[PDB]
Amino acid sequence: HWGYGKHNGPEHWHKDFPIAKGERQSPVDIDTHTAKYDPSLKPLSVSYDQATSLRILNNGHAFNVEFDDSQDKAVLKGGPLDGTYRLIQFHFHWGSLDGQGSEHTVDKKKYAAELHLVHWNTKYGDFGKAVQQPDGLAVLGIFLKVGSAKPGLQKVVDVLDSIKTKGKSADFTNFDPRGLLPESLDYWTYPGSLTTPPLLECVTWIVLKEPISVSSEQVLKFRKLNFNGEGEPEELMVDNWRPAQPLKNRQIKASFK
Ligand SMILES: CC(=O)Nc1nnc(S(N)(=O)=O)s1
Ligand SMILES: [Zn+2]
Repeated sequence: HWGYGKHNGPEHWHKDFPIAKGERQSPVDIDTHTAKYDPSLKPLSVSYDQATSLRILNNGHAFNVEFDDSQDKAVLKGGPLDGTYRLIQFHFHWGSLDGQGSEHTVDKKKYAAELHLVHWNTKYGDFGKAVQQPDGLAVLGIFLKVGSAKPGLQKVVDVLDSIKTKGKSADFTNFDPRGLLPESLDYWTYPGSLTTPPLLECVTWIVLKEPISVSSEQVLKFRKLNFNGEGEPEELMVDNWRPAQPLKNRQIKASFK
């Protein structure tokens, strides 16, 4: 019964998922002055030309856009990664106000939302096996700030009305995720976890330095979604973000000076 409420929120998760108090939990605050520039880090290789989106679903916590990951169609390579990682889904995290919504923070600064592009290491055969490994997933995090509209995001925004409640899904084909990327691919990277239960510590996080801009109207439509299922009391899907966790024995590395 976990969620983002006062009676089932992040502060409570540890009761069902003890790893919540683990050594490599996410998200975290990225202190730009203590981050270490690593010249050995290679540029990111994002190959989304052949991406095949299939649907969009409201899972009661966020909305996910799912892709066909039965072959190497949309993959992430390079950067701090060893091997090929396939894109399986993307989702966002957002707030009830423009001043909050992101999971990671930069020098304590919070963004309006955060986009997560989830990929799994193909050496493990399937997603379920990948999450059990320390190098099983790679999540690309992109911050969203409110300003000018993002044309490439409008297609997602327009279909939200069709998946307002938990459990609803809609066909969502031919969506090109390349339209959601910023101009630069400079990033920070650190070993972490999933930010929602089971909170497994199987993620190599890659957080882009350059945020993308979205309009107030676009983010407002995110806030119209529901955590609840149809026929149940309406609870607006807002503030579905986990606060920063202690860095502990970890070092954040930057690909840029
Ligand atoms: C099936 C799946 O993708 N689960 C995830 N759980 N948490 C994720 S996150 N918030 O770290 O990107 S992805
Ligand atoms: Zn996420």
